[PDB]
Amino acid sequence: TVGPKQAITSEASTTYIPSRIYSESLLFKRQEASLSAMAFLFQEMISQLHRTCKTAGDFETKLSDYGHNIGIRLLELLNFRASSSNYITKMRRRDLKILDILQFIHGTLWSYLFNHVSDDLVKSSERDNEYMIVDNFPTLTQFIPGENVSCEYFVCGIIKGFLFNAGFPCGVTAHRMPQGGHSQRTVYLIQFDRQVLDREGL
Amino acid sequence: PQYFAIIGKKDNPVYEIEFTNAENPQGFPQDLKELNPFILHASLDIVEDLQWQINPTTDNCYLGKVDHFYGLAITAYISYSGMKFVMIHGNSANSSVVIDDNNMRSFYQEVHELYVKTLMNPFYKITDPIRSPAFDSRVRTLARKHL
Amino acid sequence: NRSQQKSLGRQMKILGNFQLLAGRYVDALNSFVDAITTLYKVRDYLWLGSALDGISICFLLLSYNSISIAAMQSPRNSIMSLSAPALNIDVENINLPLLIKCISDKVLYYYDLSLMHNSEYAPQVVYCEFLLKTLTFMTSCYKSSEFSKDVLDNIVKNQHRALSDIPNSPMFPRFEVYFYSNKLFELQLKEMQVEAQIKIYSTMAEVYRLLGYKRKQLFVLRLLMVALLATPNKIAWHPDYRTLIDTI
Repeated sequence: TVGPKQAITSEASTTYIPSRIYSESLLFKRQEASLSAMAFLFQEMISQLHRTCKTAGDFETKLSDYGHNIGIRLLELLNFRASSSNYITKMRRRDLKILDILQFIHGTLWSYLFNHVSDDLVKSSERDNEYMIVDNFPTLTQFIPGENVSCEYFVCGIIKGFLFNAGFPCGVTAHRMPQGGHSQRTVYLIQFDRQVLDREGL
Repeated sequence: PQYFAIIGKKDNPVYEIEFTNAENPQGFPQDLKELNPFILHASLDIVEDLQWQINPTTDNCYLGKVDHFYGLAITAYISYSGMKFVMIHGNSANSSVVIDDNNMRSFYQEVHELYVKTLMNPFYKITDPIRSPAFDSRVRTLARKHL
Repeated sequence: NRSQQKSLGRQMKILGNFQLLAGRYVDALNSFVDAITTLYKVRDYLWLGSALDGISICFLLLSYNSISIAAMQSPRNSIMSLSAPALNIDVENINLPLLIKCISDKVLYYYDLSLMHNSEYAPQVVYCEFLLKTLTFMTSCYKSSEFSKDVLDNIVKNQHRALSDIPNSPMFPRFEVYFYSNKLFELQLKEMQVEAQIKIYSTMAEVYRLLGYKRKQLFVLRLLMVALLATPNKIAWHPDYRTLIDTI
């Protein structure tokens, strides 16, 4: 009963100091876990989404929604704790060019979820509006056997909801290019839409 | 009087407040009913126009007095997801946000910390208002102590 | 006095040039009258009107507020209308600011950026003329204010100003500057005749639409709605209101 959408509550300033009900904290406090306890919950994502899905494509694009609802949380956290609350800072750049947020995702999102920075970030040289991001080892899909890459898409929805809430409407698609002795190399191609494309030209 | 609002992605509001001095207790006399949301929704657009400008009309988070209309200035803050913290200031004479410009930058950062703290609840979707009794005390103690 | 004869010439000159400025119609094509203040020139009605307005504005700037600002606006309108005809009045029209740059300050030679500077100085001269009695004529001696006739100058200033912004990637005038230079009139707007107040909000909606500001449009149509509701007289149905309610 604070913001109803029926009205704007009109309340006078400089009232009393009220009681304190719930107080949280926001710094990182780098607390670890075991990769088995992650991979068990990832296979319990997939062991229900195999059950309540009829074809492949809607399984793809509702495994992606779980990653969407981690990406739109994580975008507001990572810049805000990288620019550093009551230890008052000077805030971050709020990046607004497509190869200034790709450097941020490439060097900080993958260094946040995973221990290492992702290795390469490859422009599609022979055309425009495709932007590859690769690694050498997807450490969440690494217990899936076979070759079909539907089980990839929980990480790629983390990418897509990172950009869709950043003002950059895109669409990701993952593929597998087994280059060299890295048999699981697993490119994602970020593929921005047409209606964004004029705006960074002007 | 002061009007403060958090405007969402589709321009749908998620927090909506006014707070004002006790000299004029019924604040914003015949503007709060009929101009005060219109000037907010009308002057979202220059804040939206300023989100893709590198230099204004090397921080790009705080924005100054972006509009001045009948002697009411508004101030803005474009967060990382794009929720914009626009706030209308009203007075008797020509109000100055320049006396609080060093101050209330740490009012926008200290409400953006509260928005990040209420984003992390996984039950909280986007495009629904903040029905939080904790949020009101957490914003009005900040409004009382730091104006 | 010398100021009395200068006031007589200041009353004479601008009106003596204004009807010859108003003696142009479809660039004066085959209208040979009795040749008493109707020359019917081929392509020099703008040139003769510009020479008349140049002499009149020179005499009024030598007699230097309200009629001075109207004289400077008349010289600006004569230069703009002479440039609007594709003619040879370019160097003569640019050098025709001999008293306009003495009382005003044009100091340019571009496509109406000189007229932008002259229009800003004309609004500054009308703002200096606001520091006077509210109405200086005979029938305008107990009128509203100078606030009902400054507004007709700056709304046609905006109407002439925003057309320089054609949408493309060259912008002749940055997009924010006429958005700034239309918000200067927060005059009270409380009382005047209503059919000025429909027209100012309608063209302020149209300048916001051509700039591409799709919520300031909703603001000025809401002001149009509030001004239409509270009028004390009675109005009738017209199909303009149909499409007005449809676009809002």
